[PDB]
Order: sequence, then structure tokens, then C-alpha cells
Amino acid sequence: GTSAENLTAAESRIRDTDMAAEMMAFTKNNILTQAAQSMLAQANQQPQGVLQLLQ
Amino acid sequence: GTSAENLTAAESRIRDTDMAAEMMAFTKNNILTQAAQSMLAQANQQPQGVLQLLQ
Repeated sequence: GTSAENLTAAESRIRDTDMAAEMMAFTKNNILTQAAQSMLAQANQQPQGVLQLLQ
Repeated sequence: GTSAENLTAAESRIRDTDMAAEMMAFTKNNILTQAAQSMLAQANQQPQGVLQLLQ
């Protein structure tokens, strides 16, 4: 029983994930995704030099 | 992806044209065309010495 509990703890620490750290990373990546979305929406509007030609 | 973006930038700078410079050149050439048109209209009228002969 003692050995099984100790090895279970070891295997948990090796393979299982901490919820808090992954939550942090996921929120960070979502915020970065939104930022890149807005930046791309701006960059698509940036090349508008049609007022050179017409008037 | 990085290499493709860099080579795309290079190819764009080589082959694609800047709209502003060509707009400048086109406006310049149109103005010169109009000037030459007026000059030719004048030069065609310049040789009128018929008042030597008749009266």
C-alpha cells in the first residue's frame, strides 16, 4: 500500500497537469489571438491609396 | 513560413510597382502631352504669309 501510494504520487506529478498554469496559458493565448485579429483587421485596411488616382 | 514571407517581400520589392511614383509620372506625362498639343496647334498657324501676296 505504501509503495503504491508513493508511485501514484510520482506518476501524478509526472503526467497529470496543473489546472491553474494551463488556465493562465490559455487566457494569455486567447488575449494574444484577439490582439492579432485586431492587428490584421487594421493591416487589411492600411493599403488604401485610391485617393491618389481619383478625386 | 518565415522563409516564404521573406522571399515574398523580396519578390514584391523587385517586381511590384509603387502606385505613387507611377501616378506622378503619368500626371507629368499628361501635362507634357497637353503642352505639346498646344505648341503644335500654334506651330501649324505660324506659317501664314498670305498677306504678302494679296491685299
